[PDB]
Amino acid sequence: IAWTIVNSICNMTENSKPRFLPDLYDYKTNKFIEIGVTRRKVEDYYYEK
Amino acid sequence: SGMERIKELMEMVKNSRMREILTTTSVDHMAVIKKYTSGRQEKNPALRMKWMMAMKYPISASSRIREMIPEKDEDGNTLWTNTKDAGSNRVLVSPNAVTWWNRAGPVSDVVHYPRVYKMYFDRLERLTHGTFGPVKFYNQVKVRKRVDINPGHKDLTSREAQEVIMEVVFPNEVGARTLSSDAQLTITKEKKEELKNCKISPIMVAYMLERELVRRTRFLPIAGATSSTYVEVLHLTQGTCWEQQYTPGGEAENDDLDQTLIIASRNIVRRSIVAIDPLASLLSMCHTTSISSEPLVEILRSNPTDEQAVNICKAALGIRINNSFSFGGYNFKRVKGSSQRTEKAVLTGNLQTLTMTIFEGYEEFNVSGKRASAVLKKGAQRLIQAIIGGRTLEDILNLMITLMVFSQEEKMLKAVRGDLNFVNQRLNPMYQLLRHFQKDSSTLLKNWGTEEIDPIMGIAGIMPDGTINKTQTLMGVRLSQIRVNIDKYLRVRNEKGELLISPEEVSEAQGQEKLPINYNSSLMWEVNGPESILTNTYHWIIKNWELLKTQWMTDPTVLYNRIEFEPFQTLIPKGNRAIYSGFTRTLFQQMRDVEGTFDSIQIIKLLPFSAHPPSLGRTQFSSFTLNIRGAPLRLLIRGNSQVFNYNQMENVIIVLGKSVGSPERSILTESSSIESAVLRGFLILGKANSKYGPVLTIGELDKLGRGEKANVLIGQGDTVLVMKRKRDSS
Amino acid sequence: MDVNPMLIFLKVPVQNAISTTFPYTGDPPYSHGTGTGYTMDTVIRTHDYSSRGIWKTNSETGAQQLNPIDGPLPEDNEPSGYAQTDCVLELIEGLDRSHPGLFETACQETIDAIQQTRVDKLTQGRQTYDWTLNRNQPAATALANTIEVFRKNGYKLNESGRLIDFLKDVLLSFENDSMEVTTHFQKKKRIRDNKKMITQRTIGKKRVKLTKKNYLIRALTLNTMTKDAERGKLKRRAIATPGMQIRGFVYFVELLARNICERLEQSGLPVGGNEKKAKLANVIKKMMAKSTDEELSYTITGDNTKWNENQNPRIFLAMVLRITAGQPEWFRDLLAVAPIMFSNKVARLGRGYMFESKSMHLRTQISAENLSDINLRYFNEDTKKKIEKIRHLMVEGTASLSPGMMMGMFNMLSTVLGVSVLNLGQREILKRTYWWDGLQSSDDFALIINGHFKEDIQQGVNHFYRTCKLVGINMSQKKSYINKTGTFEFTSFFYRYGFVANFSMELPSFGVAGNNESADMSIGTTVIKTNMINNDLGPATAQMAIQLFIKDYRYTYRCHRGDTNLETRRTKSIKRLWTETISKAGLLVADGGPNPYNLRNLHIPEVCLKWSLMDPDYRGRLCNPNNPFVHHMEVESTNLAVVMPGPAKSLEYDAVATTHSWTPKRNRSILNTNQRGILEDERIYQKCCQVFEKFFPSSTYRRPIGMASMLDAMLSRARIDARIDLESGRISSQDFSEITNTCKAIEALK
RNA sequence: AGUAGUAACAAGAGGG
RNA sequence: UAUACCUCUGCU
Ligand SMILES: [Zn+2]
Repeated sequence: IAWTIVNSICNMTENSKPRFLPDLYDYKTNKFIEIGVTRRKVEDYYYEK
Repeated sequence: SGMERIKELMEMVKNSRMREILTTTSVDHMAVIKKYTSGRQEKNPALRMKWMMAMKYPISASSRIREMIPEKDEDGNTLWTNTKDAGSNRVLVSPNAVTWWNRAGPVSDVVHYPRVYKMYFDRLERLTHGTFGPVKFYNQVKVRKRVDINPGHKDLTSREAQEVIMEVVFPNEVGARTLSSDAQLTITKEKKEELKNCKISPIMVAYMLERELVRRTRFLPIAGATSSTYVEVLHLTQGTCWEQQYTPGGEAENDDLDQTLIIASRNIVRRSIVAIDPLASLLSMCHTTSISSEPLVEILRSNPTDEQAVNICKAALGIRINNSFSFGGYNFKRVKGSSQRTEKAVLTGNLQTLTMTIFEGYEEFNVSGKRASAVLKKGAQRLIQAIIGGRTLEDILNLMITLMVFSQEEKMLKAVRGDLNFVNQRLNPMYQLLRHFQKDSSTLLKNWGTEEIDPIMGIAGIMPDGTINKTQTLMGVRLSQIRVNIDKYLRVRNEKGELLISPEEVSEAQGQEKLPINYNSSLMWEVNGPESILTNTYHWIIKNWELLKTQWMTDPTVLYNRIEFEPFQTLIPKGNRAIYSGFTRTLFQQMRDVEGTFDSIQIIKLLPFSAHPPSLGRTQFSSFTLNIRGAPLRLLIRGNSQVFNYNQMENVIIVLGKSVGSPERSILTESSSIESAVLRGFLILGKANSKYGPVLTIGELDKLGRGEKANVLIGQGDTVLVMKRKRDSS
Repeated sequence: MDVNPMLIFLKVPVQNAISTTFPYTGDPPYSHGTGTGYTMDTVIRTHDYSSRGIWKTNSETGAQQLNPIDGPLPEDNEPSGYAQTDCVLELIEGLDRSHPGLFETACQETIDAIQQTRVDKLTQGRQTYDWTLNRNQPAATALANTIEVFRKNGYKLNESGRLIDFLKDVLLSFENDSMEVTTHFQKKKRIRDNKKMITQRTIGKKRVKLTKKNYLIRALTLNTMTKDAERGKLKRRAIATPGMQIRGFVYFVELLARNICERLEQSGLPVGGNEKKAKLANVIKKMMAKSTDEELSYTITGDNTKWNENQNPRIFLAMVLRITAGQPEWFRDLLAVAPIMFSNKVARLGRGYMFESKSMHLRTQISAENLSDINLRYFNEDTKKKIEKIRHLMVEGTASLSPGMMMGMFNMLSTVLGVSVLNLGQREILKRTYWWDGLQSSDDFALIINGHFKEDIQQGVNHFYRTCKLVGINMSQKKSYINKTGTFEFTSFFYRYGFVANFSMELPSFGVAGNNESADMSIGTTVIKTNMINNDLGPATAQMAIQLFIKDYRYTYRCHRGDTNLETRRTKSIKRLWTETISKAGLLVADGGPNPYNLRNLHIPEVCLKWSLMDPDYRGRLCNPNNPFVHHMEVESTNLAVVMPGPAKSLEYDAVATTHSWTPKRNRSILNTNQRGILEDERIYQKCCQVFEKFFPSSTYRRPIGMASMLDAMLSRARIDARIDLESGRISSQDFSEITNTCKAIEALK
């Protein structure tokens, strides 16, 4: 069901499809979001993903 | 809109039964409850249909049939009833309802259905545009082989084809995976465009694509052409005793045409060698032969296949041999040897398995490119020697790197570090290793290895670092600053007079043709292949037996040298032909000299082996070997075998399972205890009598003196008494 | 002159006129009544072949289980099942030596299957014994019933969807000592009608708990019945049907044995007819090439007598464990389940018997369960004696059957035992004057023995024969025979220096298949086509087979040509179609059109063949996608029929979906029985699946995967599709609110 | 009676 | 008990 929600968006608005599962998607900017918050500060998990 | 679907779901959820099933049963569990049924699979559908077609209302149909067609037609036939079909909301219906629909029902647009059912309509397109030749009658030998049954398949895996189908008909419900290959993307664009705005069940479109795209095979008995479009029409083109010549519509693929051209040329060269004037015979066959109805000579003028037999045919007609190619921007030109192909997977230094079309055998190239040239000597995964020269050291070294990769050594494969990925047209795997080593070759040269050489004036070595050394060099590398002619016996040579191509060194691997070959030649038999040669040759001897038997008695040297035995000789090993002829002729003259002993079957059996200049050797033979479709078969000298079987019950000689004709009924009542024409300089007398000593093998027969009798293991578990005759035969 | 057809054999060889010995144009034998007489025979015969073995009462079932293996070595040629564990393992090891990495790969391929295989896979299959109802039901129905009763009790690991979890639930369900089941029963109510009160039969359901034995017996029970329509045999025999518990374990064990047999040249299974013949041709080629000119060659045309009755479940446990050596213990113990259940299997004894009183003129039915508590004055002498022997094995209405097997239980692993005996005959193992090779599929085998002299063959036969006896395989001395290599027989293929045709084998397939008008036309023409290719059906006879098929098809479906003077229910409506149609040649045969088929046509479907010649309106009606006659099934079951030759494989056919692709009416006898309610369950299940497909079109092609609800999935799709329809497409703002309020309303009703 | 052939059919179940 | 009817089923 998660990928059906992703693909339904990309069909009408001709955009890229990600490899792994996103968590959110903004309809104004047309950008996917991938959450990954943790006990580390910022740079150790930002540049890894 | 999607308004009525959610409205009905609300109406279903209002029902307390349906809301329970919809909530309790999961998506994975829905596949089980979908197939939940009282209905058995019918054991005897043929009986039930005959039972049910006598009934008024045997067909079940959707309840909405009551709103579409009338209850009664113009002749008062009841078309539908209100009786629900056991276990559904469908209603029981007359066959007259189906007829009423087909004559007076709602019309719909179905003009693009031939694109949905393309696999089916392609069969009619090939048949409609097909061309029939004549029907020849003969014993059709059929090899049981795995072959394609789905012509025009765009070759993908089941999972790859599943992704393509999903993209075309269910675009919104494609999973995590995406279209990987450029084949998958281009097929999807074509399918999306062809099938757009076509009112038909998506279930049926998914089904027809699954059948069309994916390759399917079956074990079938095939005579002749094995390619998909000929396999499609086996029922039409072959029977037990006939071949209906037929070319399907559309053009043959180059793969099938190159494979069958090689087989045609090989068969033409193998035939010509054993004739008196090979080049005239080869030329005679080349102008008469056709492949897929296209003449062989215009194929040889346009087709660039590089193969020893094809090149002998090209050389005999004065056509340029495709002697050259390019790789890394250098023109390779073969001056000696030959290329033999073998696709295999090998591990690199990064443990990456990759399928390489590796070349084998000893070859020699004169290589030349931009500002540098070389003389390469190569073997199977071996750089034997490379003498390189050029305007600059970099130009020499750049050519050197190209040759080292072109050699396909295990040195250079193991010296690769990392994964190989280049481009969005992706190149073949030879260029993946080249472009890797063109960028960085630090490990290549370290792992290649050095060798010591003698200081020759003009030659110098190239070290791993890049220095020029005089007495040291990389393994094989040295640095230093085409018409053809073909003789009567098909030997291809150069201006200097050195051997380029030999008929003896043509590959003996037959293989079954992909497209039909017709040699319209008196030098060849009616049907292609080696089983045909056996059957037609033995059929011919029986048919003309009365003429050839008296010709056997009076003047045997003209019988032995008959041109009809020449095809048979291709099946005998080259080396064996002479000694086999020596053995056969000695055995035949024994039958003439030892009066009384005459066996018509034994003459007929061995007669084709005579057709060669005989050797003076004294070896014994319990069988003659015959090469039939790769495997060796052994025709036994005494009695029946797979290759030759005289059946007394039928009064028929069976050659490889097929009756070859009845010999005269005289030969049933034709025998004598003494059997000549089995062992050279000996005579089989009768049963094994133990008075004359213990059993000797056929190799041990040299011990026995002149006129001495002994027991021998002759063949097929029989032990037999044999005497050495005193005076030997001509 | 007295005519005698068999005198043709004086001139024509037997193999060349073998069709004259196949009487396959007549109706084959059928059993009338029950197969209780045969099931008892099989059970009694099976135990007699193992009689010198060891009896032990089972801890769990209390059933009397005969163990013949590692027992006294046989002292006669009678059928024996005294297999020796050590001798079986030597042969299976000998197979491992000869094919290094075969057992490794076969196991690894089976492990990959076990991880990926869903519970769905058990819906695909023939009739299965339902322990829930003590009767046979379709595979999917028996699965759903077994899952439902499992879910009502404490067993929901299969919730995940993977099959191995369902298999755990089956092993965990033996621990329950109060397994609840809902049996159905009839009640006689009365209701008023305007002004007389009429009796009303209704069906209620009663919850019954089972004993720990009761459930255990039922899970190990395999149903029995007589095999009908079987050729070449005077007497009927019993066939068996596995239960839902053992089924899933059997799937994976046969899947291993399949992967083993797939890479064994000596196995006839699982390949088709032509490939079977190619395999026999290869071994003859291989035996002649390896031999010398001094040597002999004989071929046994081979039948194994009492094949299933003498193959033992304990021996299959030895094979499965040896084949899986060095693999993870979870995988070894999973595949070991099916042999264990087969070793502790019990057999249902069928319907029972019917009695008859001539003077009183009455008949009556006693159940097979009554065979314990019943007087023997009723039965005849042979039947009595069998009941007396069966009582010693009887356990809760079902006879125990530890040793042996029965037809329909188990498939390919038995061939691997036979193949290991064939593999023993390599020259490098035997190292003596004789040696052998061959092919085998089940009881049928073709053994080729080479040696230096005729007595070497006799020693080789005896060595093969006795080695087969050491693993409970009994070669028939009466049905098998031997001759010099050149002719033989194998599964009714006849070799005479090459395979000859056996057309008469295929005569039952020439006729109207009885699926529907569309499918049968495609099936009929393809049968003619394939027989021209595979069984030497000549061109003139093939033309006549088209001519006779059209006749049979025209009469069966009452769809004679539109210009005929016949009178049926269909002639008038077809006549109206005939007259209005401009291009008559375009009409299908089912619509009173002409036969387009000759030899060259047979591979082209009829609609496809007539397309260009059709009237546009007729073509538009014929292939109308919104027509009420077609049942829009899944892609996996599109253009499939069922056919018997083996067990019963599916037949795929090439056909364009039209109004002629209809389905005949269902059987309605369930309406009178206590299982009447199953029809409404089915009606409700289909309506739920029909609505799901409107939200998930893909479900008809590829089966969907999720542990979430059907409703919650449909709800999720209703919101997101309506989002995209408004955010970029053709839908109003008021419609988006109307859909999302309905989704809120549906969520409010749980 | 007749079908049939190792056991059945020669209607079964219900309106009780 | 009988004789008329009526309903369901024809692979379940
Ligand atoms: Zn007719």
